[PDB]
Amino acid sequence: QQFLSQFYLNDQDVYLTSNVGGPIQDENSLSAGQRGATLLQDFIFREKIQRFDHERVPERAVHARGTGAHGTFTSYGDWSNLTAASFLSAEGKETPMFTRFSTVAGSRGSADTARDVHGFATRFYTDEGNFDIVGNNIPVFFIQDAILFPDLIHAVKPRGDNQIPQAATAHDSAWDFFSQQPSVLHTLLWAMAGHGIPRSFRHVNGFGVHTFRLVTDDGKTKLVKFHWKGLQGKASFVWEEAQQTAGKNADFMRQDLFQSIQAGRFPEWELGVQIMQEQDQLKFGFDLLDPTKIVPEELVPVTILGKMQLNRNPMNYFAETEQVMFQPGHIVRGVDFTEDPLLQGRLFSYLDTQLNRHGGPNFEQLPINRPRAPIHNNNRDGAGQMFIPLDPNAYSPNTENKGSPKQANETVGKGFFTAPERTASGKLQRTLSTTFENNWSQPRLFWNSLVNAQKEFIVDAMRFETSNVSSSVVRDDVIIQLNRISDNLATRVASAIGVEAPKPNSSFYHDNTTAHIGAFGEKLAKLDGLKVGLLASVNKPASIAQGAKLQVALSSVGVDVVVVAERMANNVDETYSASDAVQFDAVVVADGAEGLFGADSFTVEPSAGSGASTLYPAGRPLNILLDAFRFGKTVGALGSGSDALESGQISSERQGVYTGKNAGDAFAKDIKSGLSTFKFLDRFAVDE
Amino acid sequence: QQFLSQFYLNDQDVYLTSNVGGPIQDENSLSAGQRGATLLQDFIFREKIQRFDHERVPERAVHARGTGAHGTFTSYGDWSNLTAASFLSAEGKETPMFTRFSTVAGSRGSADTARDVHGFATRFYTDEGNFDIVGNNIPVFFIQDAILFPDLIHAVKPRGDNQIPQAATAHDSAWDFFSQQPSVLHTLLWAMAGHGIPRSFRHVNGFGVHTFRLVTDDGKTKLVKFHWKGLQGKASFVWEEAQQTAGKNADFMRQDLFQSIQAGRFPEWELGVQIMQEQDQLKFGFDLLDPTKIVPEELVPVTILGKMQLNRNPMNYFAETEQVMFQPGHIVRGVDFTEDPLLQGRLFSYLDTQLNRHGGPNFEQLPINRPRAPIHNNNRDGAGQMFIPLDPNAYSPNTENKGSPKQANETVGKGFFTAPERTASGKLQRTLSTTFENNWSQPRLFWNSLVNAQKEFIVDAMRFETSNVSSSVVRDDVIIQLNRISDNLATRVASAIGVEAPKPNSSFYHDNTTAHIGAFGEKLAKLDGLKVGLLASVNKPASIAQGAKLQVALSSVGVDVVVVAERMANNVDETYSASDAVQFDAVVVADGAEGLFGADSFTVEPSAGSGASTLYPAGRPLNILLDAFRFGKTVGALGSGSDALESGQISSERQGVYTGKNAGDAFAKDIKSGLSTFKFLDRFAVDE
Amino acid sequence: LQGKASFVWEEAQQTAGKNADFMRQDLFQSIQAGRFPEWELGVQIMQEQDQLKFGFDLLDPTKIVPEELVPVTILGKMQLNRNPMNYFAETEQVMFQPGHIVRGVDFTEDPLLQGRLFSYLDTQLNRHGGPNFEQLPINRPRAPIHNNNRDGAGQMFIPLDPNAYSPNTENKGSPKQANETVGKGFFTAPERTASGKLQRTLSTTFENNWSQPRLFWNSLVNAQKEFIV
Ligand code: HDD
Ligand code: HDD
Ligand SMILES: *[C@@H]1O[C@H](CO)[C@@H](O)[C@H](O)[C@H]1NC(C)=O
Ligand SMILES: *[C@@H]1O[C@H](CO)[C@@H](O)[C@H](O)[C@H]1NC(C)=O
Ligand SMILES: *[C@@H]1O[C@H](CO)[C@@H](O)[C@H](O)[C@H]1NC(C)=O
Ligand SMILES: *[C@@H]1O[C@H](CO)[C@@H](O)[C@H](O)[C@H]1NC(C)=O
Ligand SMILES: *[C@@H]1O[C@H](CO)[C@@H](O)[C@H](O)[C@H]1NC(C)=O
Ligand SMILES: *[C@@H]1O[C@H](CO)[C@@H](O)[C@H](O)[C@H]1NC(C)=O
Ligand SMILES: [Ca+2]
Ligand SMILES: [Ca+2]
Ligand SMILES: [Ca+2]
Ligand SMILES: [Ca+2]
Ligand SMILES: [Ca+2]
Ligand SMILES: [Ca+2]
Ligand SMILES: [Ca+2]
Repeated sequence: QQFLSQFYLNDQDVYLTSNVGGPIQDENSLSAGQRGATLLQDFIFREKIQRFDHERVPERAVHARGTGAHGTFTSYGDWSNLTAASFLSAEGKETPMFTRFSTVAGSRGSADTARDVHGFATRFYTDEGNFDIVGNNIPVFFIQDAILFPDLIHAVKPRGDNQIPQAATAHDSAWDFFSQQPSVLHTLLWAMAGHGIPRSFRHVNGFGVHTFRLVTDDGKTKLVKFHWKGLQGKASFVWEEAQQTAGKNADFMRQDLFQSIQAGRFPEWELGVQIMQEQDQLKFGFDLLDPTKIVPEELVPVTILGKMQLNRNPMNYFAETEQVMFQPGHIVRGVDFTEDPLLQGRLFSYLDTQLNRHGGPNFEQLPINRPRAPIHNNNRDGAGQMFIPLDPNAYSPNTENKGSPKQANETVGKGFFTAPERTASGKLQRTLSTTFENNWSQPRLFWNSLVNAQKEFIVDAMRFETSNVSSSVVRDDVIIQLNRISDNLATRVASAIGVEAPKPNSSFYHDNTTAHIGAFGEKLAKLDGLKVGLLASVNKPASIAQGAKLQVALSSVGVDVVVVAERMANNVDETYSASDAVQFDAVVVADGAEGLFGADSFTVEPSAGSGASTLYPAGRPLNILLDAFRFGKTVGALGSGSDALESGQISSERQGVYTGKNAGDAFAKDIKSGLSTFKFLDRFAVDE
Repeated sequence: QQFLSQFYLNDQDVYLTSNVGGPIQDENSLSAGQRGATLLQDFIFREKIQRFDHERVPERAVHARGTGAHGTFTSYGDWSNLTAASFLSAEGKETPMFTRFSTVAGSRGSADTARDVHGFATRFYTDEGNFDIVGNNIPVFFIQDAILFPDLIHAVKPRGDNQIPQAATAHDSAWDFFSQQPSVLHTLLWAMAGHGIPRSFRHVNGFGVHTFRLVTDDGKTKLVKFHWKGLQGKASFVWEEAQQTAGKNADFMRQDLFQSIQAGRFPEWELGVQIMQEQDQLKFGFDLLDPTKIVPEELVPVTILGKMQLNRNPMNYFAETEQVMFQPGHIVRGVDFTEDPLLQGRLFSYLDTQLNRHGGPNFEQLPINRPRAPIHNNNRDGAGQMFIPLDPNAYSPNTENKGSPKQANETVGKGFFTAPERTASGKLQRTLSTTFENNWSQPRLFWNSLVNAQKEFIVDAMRFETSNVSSSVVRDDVIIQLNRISDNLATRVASAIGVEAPKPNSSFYHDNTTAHIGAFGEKLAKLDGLKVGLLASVNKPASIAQGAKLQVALSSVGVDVVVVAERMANNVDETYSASDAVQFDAVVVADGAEGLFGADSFTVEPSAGSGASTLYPAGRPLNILLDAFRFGKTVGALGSGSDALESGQISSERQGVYTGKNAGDAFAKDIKSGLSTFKFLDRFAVDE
Repeated sequence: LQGKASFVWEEAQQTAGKNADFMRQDLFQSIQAGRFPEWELGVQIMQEQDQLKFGFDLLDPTKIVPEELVPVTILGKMQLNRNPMNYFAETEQVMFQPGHIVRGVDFTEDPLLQGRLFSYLDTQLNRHGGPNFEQLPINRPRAPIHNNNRDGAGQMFIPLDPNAYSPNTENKGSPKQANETVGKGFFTAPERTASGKLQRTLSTTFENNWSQPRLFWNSLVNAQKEFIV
């Protein structure tokens, strides 16, 4: 914060000024008399409204919806035998970071919990330049050449005529593109699985996707995949739950991150690489240059390099988060590119697109984009030039400035250098590499590797999405492509959408698996920032008191207890009116609250003598309980609170339903076990 | 579609070209060899990606989320004794229009069904220039001077540090502003009523808000308020239903408008004016220049001038809807401004802000912004100059171009002119007019005029919103202000939010009313575009066949029947998985579908012998039925389908619950009655 | 076709003081008077195998090919015959690019040409302030435009196809791909090849900076040698 603080404007206990330091008032326009017309000479009015009129900048062309935080990276070692990268040169070396997380398709103001691929962009402000890894929460991408990006994005984004639907692939054009371009199938399966709808940005992993090169000072190279291994654990929603969240809290994930950092529950990821040789490019049975392929961890383990912690929220969202401009071209000595055609073309786009966002060429001068290293070059001028270059002779080679700035290369001045043994060979061509042609084996690998419930979630997602596809041609084409992955997958989807069950095509069928690839099936490592909703009643103060008692039992694992009641009273956090199942990771009915959960509460006539509350909609408490159960959450009841379970026809013998006499350690232990499991998969039907 | 068709690009059965007409292919980057790096000389790659990189423009600073349609205005008379405006000069005279509807606060991907004021912007492409009325669905606005706009908007928009919450006033800053600036109270009550959450853009009225002047050729004036009286009827949601819609269909209102127009169900509004004299400005006990005040129709009736019909969807949303640039400064001869300080400052803002959106001065040259009248002036150059001016002598007065273009004024060339008797008098000042100081009497008028259920909806909205306000100071200030409107209102809100009930402050209390001002209490005029969801089962084909039978009986009133079943089969429109109560204005259980509605369906363990379906989430059918009932919708059941009502504990004795033996005329009659009532308000509890 | 004519320095200076617009005036007036200036387009035609055999590199833009070695073959004639109606709209806004290339022409590996291709597409964003500069009247083609490019500030067209992607079935596979064999598409010369290490180097073939300057010097009349001096 030492660096960014020089740009801070503090407006505590001060008089209002114009942008040029003249004290002003800004509450009334200058008029000709009491009820007269506004005067043109009112410069106070015009400066204020002009700033307002011009507040907005274009949203990012993709990843418009996102949030950011500051953090710090610590290297676990001296990695100089692997890479010349300065930030990895010493055990314990620390580097400031900024990270932005995002969805892909939706505009500004679209819901956090849309089903989508998610961005995971991390900047290291190194002493040898800014280094950005611009990644995703899924290790593979839809397409194999950057030139196809506008096609993919035009297909996924809303229709050109009416701009429907927002932040959704559940329309004809998306599935038309997916079925015409089978390279998309691997990423599609990841997005239709739990990875498309994570619980929070703290509960995902990150991936660089592309194979990169690491390069030593003497020019030796390794090929690597970058991994950000999350230390909280993977947690994901089911679709109906993600939808309800979009309606109740569009800001769910950004709120989760902000609040976690404010509470000192700093999320962490370890940076890892799968280290491979130049000679490994084809020998695994797929091309390392193909961004639709993973390298299974069974073939190449992840070597951990260091740890990122996110530990500070922005002071001003627009200045920091909205204006941060990442680029894969922000590369440092010790890293180099590969010939992955998706990566290759990305390099062009991120430099060009900042001209759109910033409106001029000097976007690297924005505080959030500036390096924490000296800038010395002969670049000059441009709109919004915030520096004053002292050298009036901005050219090389020069004698007029005694030959400075001096050229830096492999051997002098620690210059960037392209890996010296990289070579080109062959005819100039516009072709799809013959090595890129297997679009189906890895999707099948992913499919095989999932627990039954997550296979069902993929099926259910595809049934939902393709039932919204009007074109019979598209529906049929989708089933043909899915069938090349798995005849089981294809048949299960086909049955919902009026397409005839296809015959097996066994070309790519196999039974191989890779470990723990799904979003479901593992317990959480940390419970930090999960929320238990305690459903209480102001009419029974003892029910409210159970909140504090449960909180004390759960405070050591970083879980918050939220007390919900009919109205704000002492020790009540939220009202039933303002509450929903989707706000909580677990729901517990307090002792004495059971009267609010009558089985007839949904439909009873709210007549005068009926006693029904106006403080919340009919059936709200029971709705929260039943939604929590149906969505697969931990459900509990204390004392006579268990009568509410009876009202909702929820049997306590079911997994992830817990009862206890009072909020003691025994009950808290059960709740922690439930929260660790996170979602109880036995509440979801699976195809027979 | 004569005029705009000159700008159409038709891409049917053609070869791909660059932007300069060279045929190209665009599916593979040019590489050095099969697996080589991408070449800089690939201009095809770069032109394609550059267009993509620059697709986005800044969203509108307010009303970013909106939708548009083309239409036509027809004058009902020769209004030349009232105004010189050409578009009103003859009975039957027709004028093309473009109209955009919007919310205010949310960014461009935010949900249609957020609670907000709504925009209602209408352009007339008249034969004497573009004339825009840039209005709202509410006749009063929050603030009394345009200089306060950035304050209001910064307060209602998301927090500066974290950009939370999206498209919502349910946070501290918004209520801080409302309570510090009591002028906001009138609009606040409208927005907290049904008018904040309308069913569609077809079911709202429009208002110009400000007093304007109409001016005849000889300089005589009247003061007017503009009205757009909707011919469909007012229909609005309840809050819990609006939230659910935001999660299921962010595009609900834009989809409704698009589909209605495609179906030939063209929505209509009548343009009306309240006609007043210059001498009436202060006569009614408030100032006509005060945009927080209505003129009750009991005092001045609405004179109907003509009719707008929306009858054509855009061909390309971005080109037409996103790029349309409305301005109150688009005024024509026969109309003039008033000294309303809100209107006065607006004029500056709309000219200035288009420079942000368009990136340059020539925004009036965009096809959607072009006039349908001649352009002849000495304006020149600017980025994006799409014309070639033949006159090289662009100044007045001139002899070099023989004195052309010639000045047009009141008496020659039909020039615009300011109303000739307008005067200024008094000291230049930055003050609040003493005539603007009553912030409370009219909110009380509005409050008095609502049906009991809508009073409750306001209370429930304020309870919801202010329970999300953390500051005790803000919560208390809110109650103090509400108490000056009505002690009943203030007391009912205070009880939910932990504020002591205030004692009456009767300064502005009164019992006056104005008729039909609420969103609730009147039957719909037309049922066009309303939807009946028929819940059927593929296992009982006769259930599905009831759809066609019900449809034939409802066709004549423009109501669609949507057949919902477990899977896509013949005559099935959508699946249970893809369905929700919020999609339908009425829900009917078909004869033979009753087996899907088991009372234990929410919580039953999906064992093999339970025979639970994987085709939809647990309890989906019953959930649709129960939600429909709780939200106040028409519910129905045919034959044995009535068993489903019993499972859901819905008594057929309740209003808006209809049973029928079969899908005949007798049943359609009941459904028509239910749909015209639209919402059954006896299902909502009211404070005693 | 008019012939070469040049000033002496002291004369060029005096002209700058008396008429800053001398050359633009000359052109405008000549066209107005119907004295249309003309140039013949010619090419020196060489083989792929000729790249190094003349004693310098054809990829080196600091070298001429003397007409004694390769004659100029005349292809056609340009005549300039109409002044703009509005200087700003036409002349100021015209945005040239070497990347405006057509089927039948291709690039070479001249590193000056190679990098130019980037600059002229990028720099129009500065001048026009947005991506739709090819829509200015002076920049529009006299051929149909059909593609899936969309939006951008200053979008002057209304694309009717709401499905702007390839491959598609929703628009029946149109616009269709054009290449060497179908639809008269642009194509890169098919026998061009790449070989060698990726590198940031000055080609060893580019190293003679002095022989051709001497050729030029030798070839001038005495007075023009003096003018250089
Ligand atoms: C050639 C087009 C192209 C392609 C093929 C990709 N991207 Fe990209 N991406 C852009 C073009 C782009 C962009 C248009 O340049 C954006 C929009 C805003 C920006 O700064 O860059 C961007 C933004 C963007 C962001 C948001 C950065 C932020 O938070 O501000 C992320 C996380 C990614 N991309 C990630 C990826 C991944 C992991 C890719 C495949 C492995 C990928 N993109 C392929
Ligand atoms: C001085 C600032 C200011 C104030 C006091 C107002 N507006 Fe405004 N409004 C703008 C400044 C603005 C703007 C920033 O200029 C916008 C954003 C985009 C644009 O074209 O104008 C705009 C947009 C905008 C739109 C959207 C037009 C469209 O669909 O593109 C509507 C419907 C309104 N306004 C309506 C109103 C009403 C009914 C007002 C009060 C009676 C009002 N505004 C006061
Ligand atoms: C690098 O490799 C050398 C030789 O294998 C080894 O002795 C040295 O310890 C390594 N350096 C580090 C920092 O690991
Ligand atoms: C780097 O620059 C130095 C000094 O100018 C030069 O001698 C050397 O050849 C360069 N090194 C490499 C590896 O290109
Ligand atoms: C698994 O993968 C290996 C290596 O590619 C392959 O040889 C083997 O046949 C596969 N086995 C199965 C179970 O299909
Ligand atoms: C306008 O009023 C004049 C004078 O009273 C009269 O000629 C006529 O009735 C009116 N004309 C129109 C346009 O109705
Ligand atoms: C309008 O212009 C005409 C022609 O110059 C002039 O005679 C007349 O007085 C002008 N002013 C008004 C107010 O009509
Ligand atoms: C051009 O496209 C056609 C039709 O798609 C294809 O068959 C052919 O291989 C392509 N021609 C060349 C020379 O690449
Ligand atoms: Ca290729
Ligand atoms: Ca629900
Ligand atoms: Ca249990
Ligand atoms: Ca004033
Ligand atoms: Ca009834
Ligand atoms: Ca600009
Ligand atoms: Ca070189």
